[PDB]
Amino acid sequence: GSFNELNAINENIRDDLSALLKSDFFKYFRLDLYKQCSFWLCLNRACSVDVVEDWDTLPEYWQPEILGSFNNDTMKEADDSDDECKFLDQLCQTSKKYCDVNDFNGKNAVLIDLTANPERFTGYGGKQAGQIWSTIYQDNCFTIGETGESLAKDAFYRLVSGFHASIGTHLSKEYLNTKTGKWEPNLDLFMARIGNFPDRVTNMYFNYAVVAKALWKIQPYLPEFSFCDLVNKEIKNKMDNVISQLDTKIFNEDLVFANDLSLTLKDEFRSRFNVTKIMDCVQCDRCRLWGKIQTTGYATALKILFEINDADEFTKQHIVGKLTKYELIALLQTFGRLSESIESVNMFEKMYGKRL
Ligand SMILES: Cc1cc2nc3c(=O)[nH]c(=O)nc-3n(C[C@H](O)[C@@H](O)[C@@H](O)COP(=O)(O)OP(=O)(O)OC[C@H]3O[C@@H](n4cnc5c(N)ncnc54)[C@H](O)[C@@H]3O)c2cc1C
Ligand SMILES: *[C@H]1CC(=O)N(CC)C1=O
Repeated sequence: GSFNELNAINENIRDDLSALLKSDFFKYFRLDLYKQCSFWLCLNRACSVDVVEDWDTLPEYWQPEILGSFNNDTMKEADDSDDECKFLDQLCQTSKKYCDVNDFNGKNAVLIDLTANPERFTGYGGKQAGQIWSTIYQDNCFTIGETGESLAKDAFYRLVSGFHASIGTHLSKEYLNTKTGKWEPNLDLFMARIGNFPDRVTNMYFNYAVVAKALWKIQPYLPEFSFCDLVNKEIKNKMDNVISQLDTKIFNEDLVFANDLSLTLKDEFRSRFNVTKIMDCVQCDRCRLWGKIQTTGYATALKILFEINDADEFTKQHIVGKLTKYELIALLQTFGRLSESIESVNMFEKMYGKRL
């Protein structure tokens, strides 16, 4: 139903949002090169690759190991500057008067160029990918009795499903032609993973709205976090420009059941998203990267929607101001993946059409 509204909203914003995301302020993400998979899991390529291609047939430089690796030359040393670790509060000086101070405990953290490391088909899959998605869905268990118990599990599942579908949609749009050696849409794959499962398409639009509602809820309390940055002076404005075009009646609906969830159920829900931790179990480097960015994006969104819910102007202003640049980056980059996933659906529907 409301599908059309989000599509309208998304088309009016696709360009501005893509430009914003390529800015120096949003183009980099802090990622710990060392990973601690503490939840364990199949490790051999024999069970980590997708059957979609007959790999033994393709050239070496087209194997999942290369398709999913970073573009070496695309990651500067991090924590050499604590900019990403600072609060929006403290990016610019509001009046004449942090990676350690704010908890970024990364062994060997680095800044990866997301513009040079887009999410796309990598060939990752098999039992491993299956074991991971499986564990996330199976970790949808809250404290029984608690008010809004059911609702909490429905939202958790839906968010994960939309995240899952968004990736599937993505690897489908940006698929590799093992003959032309060109990246191009793969309608058949889209149809097999997302196309023929309405609920999965719905969940992406669910995630799209959840994240868009968060950006819209913080807009009024955003600190003037960029006027001082000589390079990124306009970023804050350019973000307001996007967020402002996001207003929709859909935001009236309590998407994450904030007004129906126990105050402890809300923390459990926040704790489940942990989902960000399993991401370190993802052996495909680019998948880990974007997985981590999106899970952090959702966890950020949940925090915003849950906390700002109880309101209190002083508090609201604090909640958004004490949000870290790292979180805002994750949040807006997650919105960027959703925006593109929604666009890709419309493309595939029109592609599925010309097929006749
Ligand atoms: C966090 C993470 C990030 C990843 N990132 C990338 C990436 O950038 N690029 C790339 O090539 N691959 C990526 N993958 C791999 C991808 O998600 C694969 O598992 C896939 O292409 C191989 O798909 P599959 O058919 O074996 O199953 P999937 O399609 O993962 O199958 C899992 C199962 O869950 C169900 N399922 C599928 N979609 C949904 C849904 N939306 N909601 C509820 N259930 C669903 C299916 O019925 C099936 O039983 C990632 C994996 C993980 C765990
Ligand atoms: C979480 C709670 C529970 O009992 N299960 C089944 C093993 C879960 O997935």
